[PDB]
Amino acid sequence: KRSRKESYSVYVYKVLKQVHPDTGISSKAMGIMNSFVNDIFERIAGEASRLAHYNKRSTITSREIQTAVRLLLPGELAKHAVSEGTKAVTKYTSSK
Amino acid sequence: KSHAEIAEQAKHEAEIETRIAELRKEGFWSLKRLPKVPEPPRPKGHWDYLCEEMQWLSADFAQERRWKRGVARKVVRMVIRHHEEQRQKEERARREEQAKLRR
Amino acid sequence: DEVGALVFDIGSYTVRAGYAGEDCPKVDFPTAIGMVVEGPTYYIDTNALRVPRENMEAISPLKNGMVEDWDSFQAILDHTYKMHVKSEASLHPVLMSEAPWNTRAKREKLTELMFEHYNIPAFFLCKTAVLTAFANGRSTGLILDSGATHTTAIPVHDGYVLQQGIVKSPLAGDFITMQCRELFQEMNIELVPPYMIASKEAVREGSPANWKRKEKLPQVTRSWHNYMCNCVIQDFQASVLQVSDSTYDEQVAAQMPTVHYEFPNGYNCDFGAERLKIPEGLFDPSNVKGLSGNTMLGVSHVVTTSVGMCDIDIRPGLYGSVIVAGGNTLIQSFTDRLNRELSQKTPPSMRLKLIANNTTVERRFSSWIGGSILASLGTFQQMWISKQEYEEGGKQCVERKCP
Amino acid sequence: KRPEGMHREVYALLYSDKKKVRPWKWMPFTNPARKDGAMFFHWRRAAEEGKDYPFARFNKTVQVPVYSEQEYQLYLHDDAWTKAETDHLFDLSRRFDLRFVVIHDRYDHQQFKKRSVEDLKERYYHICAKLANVRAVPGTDLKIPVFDAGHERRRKEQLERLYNRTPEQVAEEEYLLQELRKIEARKKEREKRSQDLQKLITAA
Amino acid sequence: MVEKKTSVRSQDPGQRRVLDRAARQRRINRQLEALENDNFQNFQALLEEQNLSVAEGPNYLTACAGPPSRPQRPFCAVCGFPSPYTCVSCGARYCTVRCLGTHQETRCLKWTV
Amino acid sequence: RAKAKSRSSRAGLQFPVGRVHRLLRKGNYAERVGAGAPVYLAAVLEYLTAEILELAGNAARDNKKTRIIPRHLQLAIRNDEELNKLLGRVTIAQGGVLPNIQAVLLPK
Ligand SMILES: Nc1ncnc2c1ncn2[C@@H]1O[C@H](COP(=O)(O)OP(=O)(O)OP(=O)(O)O)[C@@H](O)[C@H]1O
Repeated sequence: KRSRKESYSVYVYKVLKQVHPDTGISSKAMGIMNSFVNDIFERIAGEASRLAHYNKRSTITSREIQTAVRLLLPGELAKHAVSEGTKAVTKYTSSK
Repeated sequence: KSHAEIAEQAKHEAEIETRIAELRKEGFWSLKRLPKVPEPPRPKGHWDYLCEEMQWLSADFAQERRWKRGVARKVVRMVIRHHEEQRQKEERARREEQAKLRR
Repeated sequence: DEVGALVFDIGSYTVRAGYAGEDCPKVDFPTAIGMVVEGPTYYIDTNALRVPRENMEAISPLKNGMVEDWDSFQAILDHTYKMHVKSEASLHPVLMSEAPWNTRAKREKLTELMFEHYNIPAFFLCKTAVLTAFANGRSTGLILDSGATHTTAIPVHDGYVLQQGIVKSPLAGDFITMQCRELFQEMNIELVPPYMIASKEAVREGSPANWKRKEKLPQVTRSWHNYMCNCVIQDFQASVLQVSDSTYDEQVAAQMPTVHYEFPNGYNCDFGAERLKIPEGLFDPSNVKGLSGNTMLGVSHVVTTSVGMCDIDIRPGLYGSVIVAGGNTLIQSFTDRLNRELSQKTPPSMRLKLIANNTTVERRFSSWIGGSILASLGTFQQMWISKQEYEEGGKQCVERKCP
Repeated sequence: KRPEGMHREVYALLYSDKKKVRPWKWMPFTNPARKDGAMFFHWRRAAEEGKDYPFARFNKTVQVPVYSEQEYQLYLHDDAWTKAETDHLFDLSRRFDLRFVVIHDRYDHQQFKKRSVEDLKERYYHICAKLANVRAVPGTDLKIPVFDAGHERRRKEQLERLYNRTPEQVAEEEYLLQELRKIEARKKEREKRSQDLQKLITAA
Repeated sequence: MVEKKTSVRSQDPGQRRVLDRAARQRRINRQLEALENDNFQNFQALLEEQNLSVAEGPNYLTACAGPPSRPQRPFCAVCGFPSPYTCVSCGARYCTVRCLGTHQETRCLKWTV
Repeated sequence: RAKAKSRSSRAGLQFPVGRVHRLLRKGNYAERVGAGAPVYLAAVLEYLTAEILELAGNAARDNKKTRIIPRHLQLAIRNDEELNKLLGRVTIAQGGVLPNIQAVLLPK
């Protein structure tokens, strides 16, 4: 009897408040900020999906995720995304 | 409408009557809340600092108690895992013997 | 802020002692200690206290939550200082709990006794309600404490007790103990305290016990025997009793499940509706044979009366911050029943909220926990009654200092 | 041959896409915020043993005026209050930081006649007002709206009737509540609608 | 426990996009007016009555000396000592590696908005 | 048991790795997801979110506004050379366009 619908608003304001302490974000702009996240999530996951299936694989992996980020994001966009993720996977498997 | 509404409306007129009666009896609402409060608040105050600091320290105490109970429980679980690994040791020896048969 | 200092919570049924800033007390032991007039000799650790003894007194120094036997009280504090804390009292400041209705003479006598006999560096005497409020993280709230001797509702507003709002009722753990006595007698149960049994064998449900009595037992006195039997009764209270989730209904209580139980000698049986009827007397004393009278207030009514005696401006805070304590509140469905009745009888203009503590340590030793947190703040280190306050102002300083 | 030697996931991602000598000590310390010189003990490092306490700033005493005997006698005099009756109020004010829900409860009703909260508040406030009035001329803001006790005695009261209303006024009032809409709709949806229809039928 | 800054990851300069040329001027100008600014850390009225005072005759506006013959000297701006170096991005000057570090962490690119 | 640590926290992300991996676990994007895919995907997702929020806020400040409107998004994603590419076939609601007036359609 509630009908709760999920969204990314809580983490786009953490990241925004951190990367712009004085700047807010309107509700309508956060809707765009949410749709953007869902769109890129769809794109990267779909490309990793196809990547795994091309090599006759039943599992989408972070290696396939990195290659899909190499395919999706343009040159710099890619480099930064790949570096950020790569460094986030060595900070996570080191039990920090 | 209908002329019969005379009755319905008359009942509503009675609702007015009771309304009036009840408004004479006790009233519908606590009207005119805090019209006049001239007392100035303290700067912040020693007692308020005590309340604030205990507000923090009670949450800190609760977090510490919760955390240490959880820590104790997961040490129990970790030692349980270590003991069943100290039986998987015997299983690993038996499996190595089976591997020796296969070799 | 936190200094080597001792927190004492002296309840009518048990005493808790420990250091500042601990999650739990260092020791807890029965307040109803044992004594023989040998000066007199005392026993407090339950291992020496449960010995059947050539003579016995079971003296119980406190009357209605207040000190009356200062000699046995001094003996208790001595034994606590050198059996569990094991430290020189002149080193550590002392924070100690008291009943909200304790008189000024008792406060002053305790102050001078603490400074003369125990040579302590500093002192702070605080009321169980405020300590319980601090333990539960609030500066304002209605503190309900259902202890052994009396069930009491005490409003704390901005850290201070409202004397005009205190409401007290004898419906408490001792009254439950009396109800258990009566129920056992009406069930013709052979209650035997644990010290008497040498050995025993199993018996069927409802059949008398099959046990051997120890041969070395001396002629123990009535008071200590009563104490031991009451201990078994309070174990039964933990084991069997349960409050009806709503008003007691004989038909519903007949439909409710039984609980199986065994007494120390081996007698064992199922308890049914009766185990729900006994605690009902805490919430509606009208249906309590032998205790007829409309002057008695039950737990929920104690609460509503206590809040109703305060200013209407602070009633919203009190109802929005009902803090519940005392061992009797550990009875199954006690808090649910209390919440239900208070939801029924709290005026709609105000929010009702009960703080959600549930652990034995929480419910019972909230006062000690309050001492533990309170003794661990810098803003509190200036509130001490120092030995200098006593040497200059005398025994009366405790009246001029903290309420 | 594959160098690897590191975590599987990180390795694949990276290659597949090429003396303390600071002794704490148990230490005596005096709190400069205290006037009794009481020495307490504390757990401080070695490098700060001797610094002043950092919790003495949390000591902002609530301000309360202190009338003198002569001053009280001249202006603070009140036929319904005696000096023994008035000094007690200010002592409780200070010891309870000028809060009047806790000053009341501890009032000495044995030597002292019973007072409500409002009368105590008004009394202390007239005392503060006249204390500042003794000054007045030194820009002592003679614009103080000292707590209204009359209207406020009422305002306390006419909440109490609404506090304890078992049903009806808490329950049955819903009806009158709805009536607030009805009484505010159907009358104009009556006498006004009639007048409009009379004009409409007049032109018709 | 953790290094406890990867959560906020403020700068993450894979896309840094330096600020330069006219932006430097803006910063310079800002600093100048800040040094010319007032208590808060009527000026509009001053500017208005100054724009009433515009003319070619000897007046407030025409009483400005101008550029100096003796050329501008370098100073460090972190400790104020003579500064052999310039910051490649914003053009502000400094005298050590340490000073460049502090400048990069607090004053380089961060206050150009 | 042990105090539970999330997956956004251990890695050091703001975007929900639990929720991301979750959409993946019951998203049929694959058949058996590993233990790095959601982390990488969330990291890059939120990286692009930050990348854009940056340009959007900067343009907003250029407009002397403290709240990012969709305009501060059209202007941005079209102002940056690679964001435009990535979001080339994406229309931002209530964003507008950039005032690119052809040179030949000007006063002469
Ligand atoms: N686990 C339990 N379940 C139910 N009732 C219990 C339980 N433990 C104790 N009691 C009841 O609580 C009573 C003791 O309560 P408690 O220990 O809180 O009192 P106290 O601290 O001595 O009280 P006070 O501070 O008011 O003097 C016992 O007599 C028994 O009736």
